Amino acid sequence: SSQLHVAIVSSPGMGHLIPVLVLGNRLATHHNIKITILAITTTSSSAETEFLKKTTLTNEEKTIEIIPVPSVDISHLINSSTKIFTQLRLLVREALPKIHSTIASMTHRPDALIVDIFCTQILPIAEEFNISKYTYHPTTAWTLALAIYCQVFDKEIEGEYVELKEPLKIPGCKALRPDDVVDPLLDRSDQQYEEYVKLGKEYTDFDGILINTWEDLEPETINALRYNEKLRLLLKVPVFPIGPLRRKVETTLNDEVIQWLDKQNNESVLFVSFGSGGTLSTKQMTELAWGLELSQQKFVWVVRPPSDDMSEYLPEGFLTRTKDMGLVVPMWANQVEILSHSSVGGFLTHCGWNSTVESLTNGVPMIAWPLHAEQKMNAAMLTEELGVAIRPAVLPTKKLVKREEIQGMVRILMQTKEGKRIKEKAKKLKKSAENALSDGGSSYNSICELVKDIRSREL
Ligand SMILES: COc1cc2ccc(=O)oc2cc1O
Repeated sequence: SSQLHVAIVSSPGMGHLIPVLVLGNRLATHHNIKITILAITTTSSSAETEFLKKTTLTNEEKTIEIIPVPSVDISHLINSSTKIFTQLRLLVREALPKIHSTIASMTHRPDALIVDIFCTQILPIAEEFNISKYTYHPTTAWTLALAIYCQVFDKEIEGEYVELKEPLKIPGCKALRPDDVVDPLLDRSDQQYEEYVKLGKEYTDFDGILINTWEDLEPETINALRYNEKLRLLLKVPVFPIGPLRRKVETTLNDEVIQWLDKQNNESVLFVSFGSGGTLSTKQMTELAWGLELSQQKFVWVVRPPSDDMSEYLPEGFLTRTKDMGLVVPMWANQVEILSHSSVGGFLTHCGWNSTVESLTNGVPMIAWPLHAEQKMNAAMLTEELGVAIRPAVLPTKKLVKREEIQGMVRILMQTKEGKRIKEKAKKLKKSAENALSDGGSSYNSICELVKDIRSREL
């Protein structure tokens, strides 16, 4: 059968574009699919727009093309209380005219549209043009089951979710501690709550849902999404675990971090990074600085100014005391390259799924320090279910983590026999992930099943 054309729509931000590009890459190379990426961007001045200028919009063999789609300016449509979830929904809504015309001009219409979590409002455009439409859930199956079931919790639960004193029971799935609810569930009176319940229903309107997870990681929740009688009252279409999708390493030979790592022993270094979406209070940054020093472990720490020469933000004499023990890297690092280095033995992260996937596919265990979005659910999975992470006694967003506990966690993970058990479990998940993505593996098979659904709908 002849070539399929699939357009994938990314919402604004590198955090959304990159996984879309990774999916596009996998579909064009291993699945004979011609890919168009519709990369919705902000009006101006984005890390994303800079990326798109430095990179080429098309590849050698004309199998992938990136079409930047700039949104309009939304600053007049928001205020200081407007949450990120709401802002993303609004940026895509405002780009719908330009998404519509972009698709209209495509003489060879796409055989299918795959849209981001934050692009489900494109659904009526797919309808209008008679294009098969699928959505891509860029994080765990557990969080997908929450979004879809939330419309039930909304009618069955009277007050704030955060005030419940019993787990929320997702049929057939892990029960959810009220402390761990995703961000939009923290305040039902906020606009983003209703937007989130709406999203959970919009999933149901698609022809299928791709998930950035794999069968062996979440067998219970995937099986529930497929067959559980209560969830299937709500979800009528298949799910496709096609992950874990992760960006490729792009080397920089003269990278001083990599040079410093090259001189360390195997699996001896704690990488500490809260990414771009992460900041700590002044008080928390001080405790983290002291915990790292007190641990006497090797570390690489990506530092950013705190929020209530990086020397101003560290304890007096920090860089002198920790010379030879630790590297303080300012603002940014090649994270995927660092996590693949043989000297890295642990990762203190916020548990964003992209970061988690980059860690697990390198077999690196974690200290789970969730901050926002769906990270508390990710952290709960990594520590309670998967056994590849340790964590503070109390959520960092509830209580200050003190230097003593941080010292103790770094030690447990990097020195004790317990930490070695956690590292071995992470090495097993690395293999599970590799198997899933291999030819004939579960995520490979799920892509073939997706392609069959697309073809079937054109008969
Ligand atoms: C803080 O706003 C966010 C909330 C959620 C919730 C579930 C999810 O799967 O992703 C999210 C991404 C976000 O930026």
